[PDB]
Amino acid sequence: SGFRKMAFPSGKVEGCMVQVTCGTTTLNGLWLDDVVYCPRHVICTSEDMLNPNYEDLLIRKSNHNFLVQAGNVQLRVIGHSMQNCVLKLKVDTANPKTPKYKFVRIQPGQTFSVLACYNGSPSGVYQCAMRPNFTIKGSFLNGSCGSVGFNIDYDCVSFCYMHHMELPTGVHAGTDLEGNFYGPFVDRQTAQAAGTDTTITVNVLAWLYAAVINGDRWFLNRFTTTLNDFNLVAMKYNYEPLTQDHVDILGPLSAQTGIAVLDMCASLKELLQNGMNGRTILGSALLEDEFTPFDVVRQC
Amino acid sequence: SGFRKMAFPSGKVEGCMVQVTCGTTTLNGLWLDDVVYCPRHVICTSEDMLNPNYEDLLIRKSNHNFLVQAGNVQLRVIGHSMQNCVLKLKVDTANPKTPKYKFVRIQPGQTFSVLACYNGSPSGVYQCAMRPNFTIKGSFLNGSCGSVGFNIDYDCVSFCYMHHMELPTGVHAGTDLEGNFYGPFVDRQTAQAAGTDTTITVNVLAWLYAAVINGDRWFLNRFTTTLNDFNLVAMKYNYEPLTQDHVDILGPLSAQTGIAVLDMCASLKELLQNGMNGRTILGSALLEDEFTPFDVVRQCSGVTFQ
Ligand SMILES: Cc1ccsc1CNC(=O)c1ccccc1
Ligand SMILES: [Cl-]
Ligand code: NA
Ligand code: NA
Repeated sequence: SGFRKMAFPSGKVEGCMVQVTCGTTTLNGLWLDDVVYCPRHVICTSEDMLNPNYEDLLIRKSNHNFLVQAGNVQLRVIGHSMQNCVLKLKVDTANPKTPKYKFVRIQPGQTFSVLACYNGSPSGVYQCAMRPNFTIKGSFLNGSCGSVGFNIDYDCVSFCYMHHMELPTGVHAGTDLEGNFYGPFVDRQTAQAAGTDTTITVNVLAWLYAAVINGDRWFLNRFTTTLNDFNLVAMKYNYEPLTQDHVDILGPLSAQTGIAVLDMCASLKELLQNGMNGRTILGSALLEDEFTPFDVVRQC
Repeated sequence: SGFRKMAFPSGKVEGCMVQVTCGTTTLNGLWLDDVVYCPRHVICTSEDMLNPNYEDLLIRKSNHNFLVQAGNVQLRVIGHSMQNCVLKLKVDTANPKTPKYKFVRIQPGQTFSVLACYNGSPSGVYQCAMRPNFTIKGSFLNGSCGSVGFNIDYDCVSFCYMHHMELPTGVHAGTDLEGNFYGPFVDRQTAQAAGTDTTITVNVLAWLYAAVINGDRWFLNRFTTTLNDFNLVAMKYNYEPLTQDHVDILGPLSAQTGIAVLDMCASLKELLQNGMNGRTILGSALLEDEFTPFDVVRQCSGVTFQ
């Protein structure tokens, strides 16, 4: 029993984490086989930050302009190339600690673990979700760029996020490991702003199912709802629309608890209307939206 | 920017987790140098659990009754003995992945990372506080016994917790690595209950400082208080007493943010007496007490563990 925001064990990623220096800029890189992946903005200078021409900046660089340090070891850069917003540094050693891995681009609402890193060394691990506005609500200081987000299915690491930058509201933006940004963002210091964020409805429902599985029913009610009436109410509270896909996805949890998905939706409508009235659900006084249906089944 | 519940990187401990089987029971062990540590209740049947005599249960066992798997490699057990409530299985091979480590016993209020494991395989990592009532609010399913808790300071892993059981209210109980239970619990199937818990005051204050560092300032006010005065309020609200040692430990954050501990105590006093008035702090509608002052400083400064 119990229900906690759990991250994946970080060790398979820790063994991949290196330091990449270009000029006066140092940040983290991800070393898999003989390639080190890092944000291309490591080659930016102070005057380049608003409208850098990365192709022009990159063509001016030689392999020895990139220092890559793995623990106490310098790796030799023998090649370089850019893919979208990530730089790929060929090195002369395959990482002996390379796990089984893949690169996966995720959809808003998906969760993943973040290994926060500074100077190529891991600081801490925590759990995040891709917000509907394609930002994440991270914990990142200066020097954290190149830190990555991942899940681990069986023994295979699915890398899904690389950290690039912090927006003015203090949330974070970044790319998949093919260097494509999540959301409309660009690796330039020109004014950018996250869109208004919304609550991940399918995840809240998942987490309500988790509370039932761990023995709490106080918030249920005798009502149901049509899917359309639920969405009409929920969007007035800035919740994301719930789709038939999401309903389908909640099937297993509905069967395990015996509570129909649209019955749970009616419980959620009431909670939005009433609040908690001094009660809590799984230790929280707010509705939690950073647990997916998949997370709930794996943890419970 | 940002503030998250954050565990230590778990790789150094993942390399120490093994599978331990005795009879029909499988659970986790911790393999350090040439010893595998695990809960002594691994040797009990369900009937034994009602009133175990562990030394007597142990003498029937031979080394070859303890099946130990490290990955998909069997470890050879060449000796067994108990220390308090942990069983120590001496093996013929030192763990080549043994990190620099110590066994430490933590005090209530202190935090640590739990590496939840099943069948010797790490499955998740999360942050816990040792509660004032000596339980932890963990997330454990059947098979998780022998999972461990730890801190890292420099490159030394300080092991502080081994998971043993779940109490009827769904909270969890275990020992330090020398087999001594946290709290008034015993490893037997009998009536046991968590005592009434309290809130870790020094930790809530630390979290308020974290909020301020992150620009969350609405709860600050012009007032200050005294320790005796604030501690009467704390008692009234089932909060642990605040000592001068706590005040001194918060010193750094008081100088960094310009808010004295008794100044922030006056913020907390008002929060307890009036609530939050529909607002939140660092995304929470509850006062969070599972971050220590060290946790806040370390996360708001980027300390690392290569
Ligand atoms: C997010 C982003 C986009 C283009 S650059 C960048 C982050 N990098 C810097 O802001 C910087 C670079 C060089 C010297 C000082 C600061
Ligand atoms: Cl996805
Ligand atoms: Na490293
Ligand atoms: Na004040």
